[PDB]
Amino acid sequence: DREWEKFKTKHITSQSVADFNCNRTMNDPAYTPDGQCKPINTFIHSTTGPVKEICRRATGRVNKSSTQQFTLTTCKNPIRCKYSQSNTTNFICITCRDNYPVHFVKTGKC
Ligand SMILES: *[C@@H]1O[C@H](CO)[C@@H](O[C@@H]2O[C@H](CO)[C@@H](O)[C@H](O)[C@H]2NC(C)=O)[C@H](O)[C@H]1NC(C)=O
Repeated sequence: DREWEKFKTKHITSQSVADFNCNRTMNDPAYTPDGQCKPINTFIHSTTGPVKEICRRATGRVNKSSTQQFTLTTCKNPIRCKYSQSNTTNFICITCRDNYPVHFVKTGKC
């Protein structure tokens, strides 16, 4: 699924919180479908399956809150494409297209 693939690329990372570097990834064409050096993005430190599970009971395009918490790195406030980095554990709010996550809405419950 195209939308799912884009979501995984843009928001899911197999990197650890410590090894993750916003300055690197926010400017890495391999993980920036909507373009590099964007103002803000949140990365989910997890295997893809648990994230897809968030949409297991969703029908149509609808926002869903995850029932489990994930480790999240948010890259923001760039200055010449160099970012401030923050990490938190929280639930996430995403838009599902049936069983596929397609858009990251916000950190925490919807
Ligand atoms: C990504 O770039 C930012 C901005 O250069 C780094 O944060 C700065 O780090 C220096 C030390 O190297 C500090 O003196 C500045 O005060 C920091 N600025 C901000 C806005 O925090 C950030 O550490 C870099 N990311 C990584 C993983 O090294």
